[PDB]
Amino acid sequence: PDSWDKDVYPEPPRRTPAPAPQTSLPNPVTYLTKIFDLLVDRPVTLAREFIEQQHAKNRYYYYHREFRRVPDITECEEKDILCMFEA
Amino acid sequence: TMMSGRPGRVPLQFLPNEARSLPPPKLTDPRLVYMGFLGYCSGLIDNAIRRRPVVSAGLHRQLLYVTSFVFFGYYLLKRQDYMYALRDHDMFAYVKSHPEDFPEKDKKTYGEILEEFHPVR
Ligand SMILES: CCCCCCCCCCCCCCCCCC(=O)OC[C@H](COP(=O)([O-])OCC(O)COP(=O)([O-])OC[C@@H](COC(=O)CCCCCCCCCCCCCCCCC)OC(=O)CCCCCCCCCCCCCCCCC)OC(=O)CCCCCCCCCCCCCCCCC
Ligand SMILES: CCCCCCCCCCCCCCCCC[C@@H](O)O[C@H](CO[C@H](O)CCCCCCCCCCCCCCC)COP(=O)(O)OCC[N+](C)(C)C
Repeated sequence: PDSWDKDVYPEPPRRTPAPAPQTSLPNPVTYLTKIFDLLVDRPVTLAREFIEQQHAKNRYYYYHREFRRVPDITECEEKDILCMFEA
Repeated sequence: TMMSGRPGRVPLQFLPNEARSLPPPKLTDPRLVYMGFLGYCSGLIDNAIRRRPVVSAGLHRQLLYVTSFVFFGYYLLKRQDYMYALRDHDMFAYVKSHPEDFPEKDKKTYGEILEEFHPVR
């Protein structure tokens, strides 16, 4: 997921070199990646799809509490307990 | 002695007529409940000293203990509230009568007030 602000959390663009083999031997890393995709990634993707389908059945929201601005200790008079508490 | 000798004080008077302008204590006052608790404890101690079943013997005398303690506590609370009200009244009267002795001071904000900072290190 990418549920965060890219400007707040910057990340330079990702440059991945293309695979250019120079030998006839097979790639064990590639074969193991295929095996991992077949055995792990697909089942976890199916499970996540089911879970997210269940979540969308009942969708509810929560909010970010906004706090008003109040006068600060510079404007507070001396021995004024309420203003001092707010500040 | 501070309160004794106050003008208009009738000697040997538990509650003067001016004390009736104050709210009487509520019968559910926590102080009255504590007085009743003291009475109940006194009844239990009486049973224990006289070698009777503490929690089941002498119910009538335990009730009398509680009632007497509640009665005296109610009157004591009335007198205490009257005395504190009288003290506050006299204090406010004197503050009104002596403004040069109790003057208002300028209120400076903390932006104007300079106070020394002591680092903690
Ligand atoms: C609501 C909660 C209120 C909590 C209040 C807490 C404070 C209470 C203070 C007043 C206590 C008066 C006790 C009178 C003497 C009783 C002695 C006795 O035998 O008792 C057994 C007696 C029944 O047994 P028994 O067969 O008749 O007597 C056997 C004989 O004594 C024959 O037995 P024995 O002679 O073989 O026994 C030998 C014993 C004989 O010696 C004693 O038994 C003496 C015990 C101490 C009595 C003097 C205490 C004076 C005040 C101390 C205050 C300290 C600070 C307390 C702070 C409290 C804060 C809440 O001597 C020794 O073991 C020698 C070593 C002594 C070591 C040090 C002991 C003293 C420690 C000092 C502090 C104790 C504080 C708690 C005391 C609790 C006593 C029940 O049970 C009670 O007395 C139970 C009382 C409590 C429950 C009553 C029923 C209530 C039902 C409804 C509940 C509703 C709740 C809501 C509404 C509430 C409305 C009020
Ligand atoms: C635990 C220790 C306290 C023991 C409490 C019992 C002591 C005996 C209480 C007897 C009460 C009798 C009241 C009946 C009417 C009496 C009227 C007159 O005699 O006294 C009045 C009221 O005065 C009494 O002294 C007040 C009685 C208060 C009794 C309880 C005192 C509690 C003290 C704090 C202890 C904590 C409370 C414990 C629960 C009680 C007016 O007095 P007044 O002539 O005009 O003022 C000048 C006299 N001076 C010089 C002594 C001041």
